[PDB]
Amino acid sequence: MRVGERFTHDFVVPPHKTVRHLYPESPEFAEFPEVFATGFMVGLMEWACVRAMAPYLEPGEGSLGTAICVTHTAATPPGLTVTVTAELRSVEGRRLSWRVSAHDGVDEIGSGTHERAVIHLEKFNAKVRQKTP
Amino acid sequence: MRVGERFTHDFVVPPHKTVRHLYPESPEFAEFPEVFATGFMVGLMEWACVRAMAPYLEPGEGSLGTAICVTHTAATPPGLTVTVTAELRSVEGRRLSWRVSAHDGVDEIGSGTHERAVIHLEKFNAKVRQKTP
Repeated sequence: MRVGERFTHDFVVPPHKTVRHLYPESPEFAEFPEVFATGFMVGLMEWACVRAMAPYLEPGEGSLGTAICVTHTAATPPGLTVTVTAELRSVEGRRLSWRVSAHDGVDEIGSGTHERAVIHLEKFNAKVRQKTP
Repeated sequence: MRVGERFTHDFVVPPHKTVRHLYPESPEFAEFPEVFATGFMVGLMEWACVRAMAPYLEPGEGSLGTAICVTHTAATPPGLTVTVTAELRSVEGRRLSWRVSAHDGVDEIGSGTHERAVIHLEKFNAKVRQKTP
């Protein structure tokens, strides 16, 4: 995988990606503005990086997000398209670091870096299984 | 409120907070390990700071997250209890910074900082509706 290689992702924001929907179990969130949730924007940014890396993975390799550091600087009601751009900034063998940005066609909405680590799935899923109650 | 003040809350991770559930619509996520999603960890930390903040707002006032900078270094299967601590780091006018921290009773799972901005709800909402299609 090459440093400086870019992927963009477009996603039209539906009603069910707002703050209320990340945690429908939260009375505290239930009267928030109907805007695209930070945790969902995080998910969309991760997803772009998962897609860009996919065809570089060996069978039975997967990957996990190990860090997210971004601003969220404008709000987006449902119906606008959020475009996420991922650019790969470094690879360490196992460890990739992406610069991610997103806009919603109207404003720049957020900026930063996401990081992930390539894993061996079977033996990752063994180790998680050993802390599963 | 006071700088240094900590608020804590716990959350038994249910089966529906894993990666595949953050974006049910994503075929690329659909077969990921069954572990707690970063975007749901982000949300749960925001929720800690919303709760802490809530006694100090006037009516019609809210907050929105404007930055998150966190690592996620251990994976959490459903069943475990995720304890999240938010400690107030600063207040500058309508802006607050939190130190946020999470462990699942077994591992420390993530930490870092989170910034929020206090907003006037009626005003924000009316501006938001104006970029709505």
